[PDB]
Amino acid sequence: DVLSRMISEKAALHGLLNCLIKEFAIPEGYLRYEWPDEMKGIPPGAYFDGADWKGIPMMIGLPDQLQLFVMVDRRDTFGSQHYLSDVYLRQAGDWQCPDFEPLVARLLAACEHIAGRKNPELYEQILQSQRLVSAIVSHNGRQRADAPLQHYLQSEQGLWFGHPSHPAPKARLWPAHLGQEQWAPEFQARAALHQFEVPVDGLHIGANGLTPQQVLDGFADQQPASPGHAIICMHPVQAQLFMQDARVQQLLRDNVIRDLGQSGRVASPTASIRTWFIDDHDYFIKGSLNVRITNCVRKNAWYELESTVLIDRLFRQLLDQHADTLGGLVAAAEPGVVSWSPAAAGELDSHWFREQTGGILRENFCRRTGAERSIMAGTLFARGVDLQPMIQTFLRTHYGEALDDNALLYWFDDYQTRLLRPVLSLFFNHGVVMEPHLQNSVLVHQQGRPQQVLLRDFEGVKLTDDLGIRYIDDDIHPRVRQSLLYSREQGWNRIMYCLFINHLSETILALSQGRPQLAPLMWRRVQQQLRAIQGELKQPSPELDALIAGHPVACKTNLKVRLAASYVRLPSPW
Amino acid sequence: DVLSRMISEKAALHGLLNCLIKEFAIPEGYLRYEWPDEMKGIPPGAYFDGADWKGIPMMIGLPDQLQLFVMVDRRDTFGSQHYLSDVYLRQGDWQCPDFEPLVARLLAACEHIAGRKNPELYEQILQSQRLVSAIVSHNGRQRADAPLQHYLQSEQGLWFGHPSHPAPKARLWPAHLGQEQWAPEFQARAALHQFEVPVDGLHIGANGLTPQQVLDGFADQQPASPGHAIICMHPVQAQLFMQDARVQQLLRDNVIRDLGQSGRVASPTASIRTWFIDDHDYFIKGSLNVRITNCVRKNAWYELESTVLIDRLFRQLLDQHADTLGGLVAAAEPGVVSWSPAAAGELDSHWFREQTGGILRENFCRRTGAERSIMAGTLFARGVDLQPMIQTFLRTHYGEALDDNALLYWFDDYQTRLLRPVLSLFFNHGVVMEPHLQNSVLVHQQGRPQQVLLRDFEGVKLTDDLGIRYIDDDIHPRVRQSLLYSREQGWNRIMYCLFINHLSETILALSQGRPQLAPLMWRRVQQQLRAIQGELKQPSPELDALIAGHPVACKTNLKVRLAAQASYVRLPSPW
Repeated sequence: DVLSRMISEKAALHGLLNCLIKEFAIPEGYLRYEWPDEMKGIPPGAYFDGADWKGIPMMIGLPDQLQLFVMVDRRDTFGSQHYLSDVYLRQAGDWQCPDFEPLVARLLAACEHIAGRKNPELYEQILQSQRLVSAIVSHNGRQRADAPLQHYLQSEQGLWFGHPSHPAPKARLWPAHLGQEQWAPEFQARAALHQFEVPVDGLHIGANGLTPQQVLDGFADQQPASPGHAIICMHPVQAQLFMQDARVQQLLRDNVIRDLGQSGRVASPTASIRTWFIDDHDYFIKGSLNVRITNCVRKNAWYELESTVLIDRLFRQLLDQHADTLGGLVAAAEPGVVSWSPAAAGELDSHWFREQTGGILRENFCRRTGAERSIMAGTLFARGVDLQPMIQTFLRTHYGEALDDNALLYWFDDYQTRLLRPVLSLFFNHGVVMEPHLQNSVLVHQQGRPQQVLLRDFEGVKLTDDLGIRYIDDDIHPRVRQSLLYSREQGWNRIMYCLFINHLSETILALSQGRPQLAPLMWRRVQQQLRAIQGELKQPSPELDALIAGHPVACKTNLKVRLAASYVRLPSPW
Repeated sequence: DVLSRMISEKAALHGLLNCLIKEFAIPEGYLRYEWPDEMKGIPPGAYFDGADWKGIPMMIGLPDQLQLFVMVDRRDTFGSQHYLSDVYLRQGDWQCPDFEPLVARLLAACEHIAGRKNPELYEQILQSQRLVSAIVSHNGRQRADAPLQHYLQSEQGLWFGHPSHPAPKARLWPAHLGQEQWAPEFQARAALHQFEVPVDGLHIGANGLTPQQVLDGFADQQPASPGHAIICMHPVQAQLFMQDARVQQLLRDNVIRDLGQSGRVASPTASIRTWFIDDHDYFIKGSLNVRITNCVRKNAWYELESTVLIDRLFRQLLDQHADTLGGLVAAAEPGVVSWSPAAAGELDSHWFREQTGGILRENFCRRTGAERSIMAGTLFARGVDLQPMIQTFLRTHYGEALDDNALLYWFDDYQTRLLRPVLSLFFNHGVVMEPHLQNSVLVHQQGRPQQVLLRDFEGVKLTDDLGIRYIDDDIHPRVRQSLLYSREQGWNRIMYCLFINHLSETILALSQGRPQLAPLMWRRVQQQLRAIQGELKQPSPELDALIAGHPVACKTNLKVRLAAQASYVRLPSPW
């Protein structure tokens, strides 16, 4: 219990450190890889192991004269490195190692002095998130540390720390009465989904390769529905918020709709919380949840429910008709969408009801791939309850021995090509902007060897205004079209961050933990892969040229955006 | 250079901690294996690695209202363990102090227990640490297990010295003579100092050599004028010798001549006053009237005579009773020389013999092999990376990472080759060896233990109930007196040298990173003692006591220096 608290604080601190390094120190030039002139306050065991220095010193000198010291295993331009000591703070006095909360307080105040703007809400989110990770580790600390990597659902239920470059990755504002553990994947939550009986004249159903009834069937068994009615499902927390609304109370009172309780399919929430998994079912069920997670209430709007159908259609056409220009793309289909609103509702009431009741079927790819062969990428490259990258033991078990350098380099090569070739082919050949971050990527493997990196989530897919746009029919509603369109520039900036900083930085760090020498080798292979992709490309790709040539890389901010700034630039690995 | 200093400061402190734990904490019961209730002051990374604790908490409650905290890899009755954190002090919240103040505070607590201060020890601790820094600075770039690859390198590779001594590298001669020119750790070489002396004043012991051959062993005698010979000594010893008005007077009157550093160029070995020459048949061992790690490293006249007698005895026991000697391998010491003026009279002649005393030890490396012979203290010491050099040494030789059983098997071979000869000597013949790490040399064949060669006769004793038989009637009373030990006196010293000085460090170095091996190694020692007992040709009730778990005698290194009884404590048995 003390151990779990100490594990959770170390993880939280490393999360915040990552943010400070990427979003401020590196781009503003506050970082130096040097020893302080005076070390008074730092014990020798912090930076010295009896033989040599514990890696490399890192100095961060902030404009309010707070200095931070930590030992790191490498110099990395993207600010990806393992922290080899406790963090030491010195103000304009001696070095101290404060407790978790006093340190977070001091560090945040420094960032606020840079940004100009203070944020007291964020400080409590950071503390709450750490407290939640503590209970997570305490709950899960009995099992093998690499158990999240053995089963697909376990990988969705095994992202103990969340986004590893985020100030408060487990911040969640649940409705007042609930508590954090109840609907948390990290506590292996299961629940029967909530159901409503609703009249079919209020239904809006998008279907690709399915009939509207097959889509309904996918969300809920329709047997309880009376004639003229269908059954729809909802997150049980969402259902309770839904029913707090007087419009819903009225409909219930007039028997227009019917509350069927938690009588839906028993499902398990995935890492994204509002998407549910069922083992022997053909679909994931993604519903609306009006809960603020990582400081954001993400709703699926009506126009987002509309563009899902269009994007699913697009991907099916591209997979069928344009395979030679998709770089081996493998993506999960989203062939069904449902929402409900009263037939005679006005526009604004109709938009509200459809946002509340919105539901999306995603292809359950496990049925094809096997649960023991599919791992969500974020968990794959995450740390276990012992704070070690889980992938190291996962790989050793599969290969039959402790992987040497050569085997890790080979594995990285097979992984990265299967991520980069599909994503960059979609973007440059077709103007399709994927969101290939760790949560939206799934490794399919054979005895540990990468086979596919399956891509997920049409919700964030965009189409470029100079190319991807042509897949939108002139007949589509303007708000849906606006919802889809990015500029080429917007697309590439997002791709830059997602592919290299969000995704492959974490992959390389996780693989190279005790072997920092491997990082530049792995990045050098990325550079060469990008060259090979560029020759493979059909349409022109000057952005790819610039990347290859060493142009600085766009980095999305997670802390700096909260003190506002949404992007910074990080120097290239080559 | 900052690196080298921090290495030396870590090694020094650990040595100091070894003394505190062995001499005060364990015997007096001030040591507990448990966590402090309040740990404000100790940073998480000192005791928590990210997953679980860094070994086991060690707390020491010092009667002066002080508390020590350190993480350790094992509980050990003999106070042998690897320290896995920095040391924290509480007096107030926990503190990690810099080397100098930290040493001051540990020493004051020990001075409190003893009730006596020793500020000269304190300065000596610092001086030792500062030399160790220069040493690691000088040698810190080589391969860490280099010292175990060759005999001379092994003598020159004891960077940190005695591991359970507060100031192991403090060599206290006049500073203007230098340190590094005499330091084995700097691969020092030097011509021995020589004097021309009249033959009428020589005192020469010789077994199986002529007196002339003995003289030749020390120095080329062709430069000697008629009626004279050449004797050699440590250049430092020569400078100290010539301070004395008696030596000044002989020089003045031309009774003797200062020949300067004109002698054989040789290399000091780890003991400082014994010199090595690869292509010569003998080590040269001189008197050094200087205090190095507790003792003054000179030999009195009766000890010069003792050496001769012991060497002669070993020749006789090998000639007749070899199969009662447990497979003994011993470096012969067949030549001893000293000088004093023929007309001096006893007090002056004893003084002169002490100063000019020299001993020839057979250069065994020549029968055993340079790449095959390793001084034991170095074998089980730490390299410049503060890791036990033996680990990579064994891995290199065994062509693979040694599994537990392989480590146990190696230990079993080593341990038997050390115990069998020493115990057979003690119990069959009343002969008390001094088998500590520096008097012990492993001869190995591709890492496999073949023999543990034993050396140094100056400390060898004979028991008053058995060893006495080998003392002839014609032998001077003072020589007889110096050799004689009670049976109990002899067993107590052997206990320390074998189990606490030697095998405890053998096991600790071997079981680094695998503390669960230590009790298994100690069990093997108990079994080997039972086996050796069966082979013994005389009663051995002391071995029954030991095997049954009797507390073990322990020579002190810090306590004896704070004391004006205090030379030994007792530690519990590891079985």
